Amino acid sequence: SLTDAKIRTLKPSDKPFKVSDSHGLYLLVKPGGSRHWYLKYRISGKESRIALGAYPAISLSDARQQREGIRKMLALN
Amino acid sequence: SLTDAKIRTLKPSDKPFKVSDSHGLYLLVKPGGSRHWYLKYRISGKESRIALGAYPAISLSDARQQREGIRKMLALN
Ligand code: NA
Ligand code: NA
Repeated sequence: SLTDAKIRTLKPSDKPFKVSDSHGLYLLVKPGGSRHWYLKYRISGKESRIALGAYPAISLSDARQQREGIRKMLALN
Repeated sequence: SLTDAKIRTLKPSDKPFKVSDSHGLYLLVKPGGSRHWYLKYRISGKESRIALGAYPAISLSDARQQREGIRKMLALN
């Protein structure tokens, strides 16, 4: 799981990487400095992702709420 | 659009009613006192809704973030 302090301690490296919160939500951190939220989802054997916005404009708390909304929608079905 | 003050000023009446924020999000207020968030959505001519949680456990700000996540998911397609 993430905390804001854990996120802020992260630094861009020489390769993109993801840090997971839970339930499909992750932050993608790129070498150029981008930090962007994504939610991954799987439907009939195919996995895709949707962008939820840049951090810190979208906070960890915000991203989590977006995830909770999306999970309720994905529940169908 | 809603504000928390506008919501708190609402009172249960003798009939259920909805107050809209925007973009499908509304609060359903029932005579027995329930205040619950829903998001309505329309796909190929059919409209349904999903519950997003009880107010005030789910704040207006939270409901809005849930809506923003869901709208990104509905965008497909
Ligand atoms: Na990186
Ligand atoms: Na009412």
